[PDB]
Amino acid sequence: MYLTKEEELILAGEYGYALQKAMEILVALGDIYGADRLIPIKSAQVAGVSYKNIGDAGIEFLRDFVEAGAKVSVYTTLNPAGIGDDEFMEKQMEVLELYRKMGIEVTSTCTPYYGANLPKFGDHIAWSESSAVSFANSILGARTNREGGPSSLAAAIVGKTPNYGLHLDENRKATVIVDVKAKVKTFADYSVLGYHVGKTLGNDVPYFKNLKPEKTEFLKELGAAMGATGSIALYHVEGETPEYREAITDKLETITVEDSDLKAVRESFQDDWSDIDMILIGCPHASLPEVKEIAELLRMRGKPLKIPLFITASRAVKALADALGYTEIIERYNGKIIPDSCFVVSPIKGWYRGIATNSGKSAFYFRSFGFSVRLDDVENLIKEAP
Amino acid sequence: MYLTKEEELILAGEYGYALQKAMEILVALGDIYGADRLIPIKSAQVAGVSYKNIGDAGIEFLRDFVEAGAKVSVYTTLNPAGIGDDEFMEKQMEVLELYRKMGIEVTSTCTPYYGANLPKFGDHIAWSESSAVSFANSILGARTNREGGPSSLAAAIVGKTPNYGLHLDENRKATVIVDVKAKVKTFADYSVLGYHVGKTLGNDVPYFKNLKPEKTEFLKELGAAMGATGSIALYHVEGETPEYREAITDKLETITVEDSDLKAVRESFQDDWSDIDMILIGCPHASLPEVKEIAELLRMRGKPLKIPLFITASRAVKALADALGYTEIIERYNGKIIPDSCFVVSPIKGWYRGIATNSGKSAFYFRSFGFSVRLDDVENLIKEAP
Amino acid sequence: GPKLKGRKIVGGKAEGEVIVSRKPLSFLGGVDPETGIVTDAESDIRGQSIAGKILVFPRGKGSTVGSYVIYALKKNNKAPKAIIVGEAETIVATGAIISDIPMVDGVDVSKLKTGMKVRVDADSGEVEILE
Amino acid sequence: GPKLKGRKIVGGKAEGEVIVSRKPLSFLGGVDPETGIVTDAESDIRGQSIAGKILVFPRGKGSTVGSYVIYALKKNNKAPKAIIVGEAETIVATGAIISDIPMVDGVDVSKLKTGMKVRVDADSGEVEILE
Ligand SMILES: C[C@@](O)(CCOP(=O)(O)O)CC(=O)O
Ligand SMILES: C[C@@](O)(CCOP(=O)(O)O)CC(=O)O
Ligand code: F3S
Ligand code: F3S
Repeated sequence: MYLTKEEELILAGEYGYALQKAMEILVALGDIYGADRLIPIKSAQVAGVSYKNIGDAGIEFLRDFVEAGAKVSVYTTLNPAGIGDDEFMEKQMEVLELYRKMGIEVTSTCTPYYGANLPKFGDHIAWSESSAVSFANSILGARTNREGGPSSLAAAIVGKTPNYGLHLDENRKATVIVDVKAKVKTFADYSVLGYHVGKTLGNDVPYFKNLKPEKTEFLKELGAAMGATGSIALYHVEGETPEYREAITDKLETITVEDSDLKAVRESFQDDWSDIDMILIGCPHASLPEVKEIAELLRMRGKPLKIPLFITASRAVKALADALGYTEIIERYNGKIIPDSCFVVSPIKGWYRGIATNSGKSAFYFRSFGFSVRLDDVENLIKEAP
Repeated sequence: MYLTKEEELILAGEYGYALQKAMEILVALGDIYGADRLIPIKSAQVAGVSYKNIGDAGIEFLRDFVEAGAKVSVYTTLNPAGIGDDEFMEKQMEVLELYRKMGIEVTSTCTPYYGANLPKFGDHIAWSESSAVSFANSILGARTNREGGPSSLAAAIVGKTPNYGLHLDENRKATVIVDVKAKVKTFADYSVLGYHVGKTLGNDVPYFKNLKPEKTEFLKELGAAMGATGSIALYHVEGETPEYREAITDKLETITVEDSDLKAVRESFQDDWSDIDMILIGCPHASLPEVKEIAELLRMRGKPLKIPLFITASRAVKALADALGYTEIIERYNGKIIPDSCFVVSPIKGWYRGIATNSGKSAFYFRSFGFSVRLDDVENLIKEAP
Repeated sequence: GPKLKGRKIVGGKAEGEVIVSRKPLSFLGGVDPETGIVTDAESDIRGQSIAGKILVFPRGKGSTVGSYVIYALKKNNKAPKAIIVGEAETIVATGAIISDIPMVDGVDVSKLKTGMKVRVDADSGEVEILE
Repeated sequence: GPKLKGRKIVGGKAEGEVIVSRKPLSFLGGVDPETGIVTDAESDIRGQSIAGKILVFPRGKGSTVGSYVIYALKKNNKAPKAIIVGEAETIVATGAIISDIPMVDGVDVSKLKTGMKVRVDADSGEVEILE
């Protein structure tokens, strides 16, 4: 990878240890993957925030930067924190303060594009959080690799990322066609479609046919699920995503998704209500329409839930929910909007044994952690819950 | 225009006066413009909110709907309110309550796409507010006509809009090429570029060449200015907007914008500081990066302004500014973030004589209202102000 | 006299004196709804009243709230008797529709000049100059 | 023995016993950073330790925070001596880089089986099976 004279000086340490540590990560990556140069990025999104995920070793890694006075040189937003007991939260506050000290916007949400950091079509950025990578590449047509937490941080500090991978036109072409014969209409339908496709494909850029989502949040969930059971960073949907019309430049194979594929996932996430002690909506963090939907479903139920419902969402969405009166409605029925946080990355083993959700990403992770899981559309969960 | 049996019954009054009144507006429009049918819309954005703009006649028009129990049948957001004395605000609250009663999200912002209502590429919607029309068509590649306030409301109630105009592939093609030879780099550069182009073109879909904006907010302002001095609802920018690669399907003329064109606009908005008694940023409503920029400029100035600075912004952005600490910083230096409101649509004649701003849309309207106007980038305004 | 054939926007029939502008017009900012007086500081007919006249202009510009200004003009009985434009966009059409102001577009407005007497057959989109 | 030639991800040299999985792996969720024991309930090597071994798997999946799990494994001295993958994406590469764990990709991993002794010449991207 070519470096400018200024970048060579940064690598050499002429501008201090913090920039040099970040540059060393970016140079290693660009050299591995054959990047011609570093390109500037318009923003970063940094994952690796919950103390459960990064531990004391993660705190040490960040303190190494912070003690050298590290500061991000581009606009940078931040993924959500975990929730836990007093000892956990003390550690969790330590992490957030380390990120704050580097000049990052402590937004604590996996949906920064809801008011904090919205990439434009064609923008080169360096984002981790796999569902936000998928959203930015696929739904908005921005350009980012599936960054590791630390490589997004390194890019934020240098203000540049290596020019390889999804930054290049040729790596944004479809590699396979997915013909969705299955009936896919609801949020939870898209959850299990993404669950299936992520683990069926490899490192692919799928082109979806016969898929007409009513709501953007359906594609948000599709990308989130495929980035959990698989490694999908970019996909195309015919008529629905901005890069679809030049996505196919080769003769490609077609896989088809049938009802039987989706039934299999649904039937494996159907633990009994007697094993569920919370409902979780908002993985990735809920949009304001998602919050509105739940307020309406709770008022139609007309009696409070006897297990708690939690809606994880961005600060922006939480504030809109407060201002428009949805928060008060939802709390009337034993629901709560939890800003800034994520339950999947929280050590809640001893607090909850079973989670009902409409999110395929949450269902996948909670199952792999040993929880009971019921996956269903939120209207069914709210109607049937105790 | 073809109507389904259900739509014919609505037109006939079978489902009540509110739906029939809305349908009559949509049928008249579709018949004028040769629409084949009504198509469903995924959302609406409704302008005509400030009491200064709509008056008692506007209140009567809305009450006609509300007294018949009108309710929007799709997700609908709302443009900003005005600010004024006690009598004005009583009337202003009346308007907002009328919209609230129709089930509209009273978001009171011209930038609903910052967390409240983000259209997806290809989505058919019915939006008024000319800068948001421009944003949704041009930057996101959604599809909406330049709706009048009342036609967006009618569409929100029926949940459909007539299929003509910018909903059709053929009307999204470029009609003219704009070669920007002028140096255009800053926010205020884009303000005057849009001011010039809007009044130079007619009903056009311009394709911009040699224009590489560093920030999305630069294009937000470009579309806002062209929708003020002109009628531009959709434009393309080579490499930067999602529909650019198939925008040119004919041989088109090219106009060029030179430095002399932009100097002329700049030089006409340079009233003396002694005539200015407020600074206004956030037309259209400020993004969180815009708020961050101002906090940084005020801390570098290091002393308070002696005239007030106002930042109009969405509730979402205001809440992020509160949560991230920018509101406190800005208030230290005689700045304020004003949510839910717009100064251009406020009766502030007797409160302020002159407005300094970086917005070409604000500069145009305040000039036409008789105010003194200084147009400049916000870094220069903050450095030079008393 | 000579007939100019265009497109019906809002039906009705009217006859009166023409007032012509050659610049695009935004009713929000360009016309005072209380008086019917043009208030655009750069209009070629600034200061003149449109109330009760036949208003000619090439096309709209500016605010999507222009439809509400047209409606307020009509409710204050200060609106033109009819409107003739070169091209009528959704905002202007919507104002005429909710205000029941006869309106046509697609007319070669360069052939109309201030002070002419005209019949507008808005139902058929036709303008007739009266000699 | 036979040599498999691939691509350097992180340099270094190592020799040890191979533990092979044929399923994509997410370190966040798939490996306990405290122990080095695979915790994926659907891994074909669930319950086995990767610490001090030569880990073979086809490609990563899942969390972008996997890089931090790899780093925590290394700091707990429970990380493999080296890692061989079919294709190494940014997340996995980044974990190896900050952890200084020798790593290669582009290897035909179907030719590796559990219990083999191997030399990994990560500087040159080469894996040698020891007979
Ligand atoms: C699994 C994942 O959602 C974990 C996020 O953890 P954190 O909030 O960034 O600490 C990250 C991803 O999917 O890339
Ligand atoms: C001029 C304009 O910004 C006025 C908006 O007024 P209101 O807040 O929707 O009442 C509307 C537009 O530009 O379309
Ligand atoms: S970070 Fe967000 S995408 Fe899901 S696993 Fe947590 S709510
Ligand atoms: S509505 Fe918004 S676009 Fe400007 S004129 Fe008012 S701040």
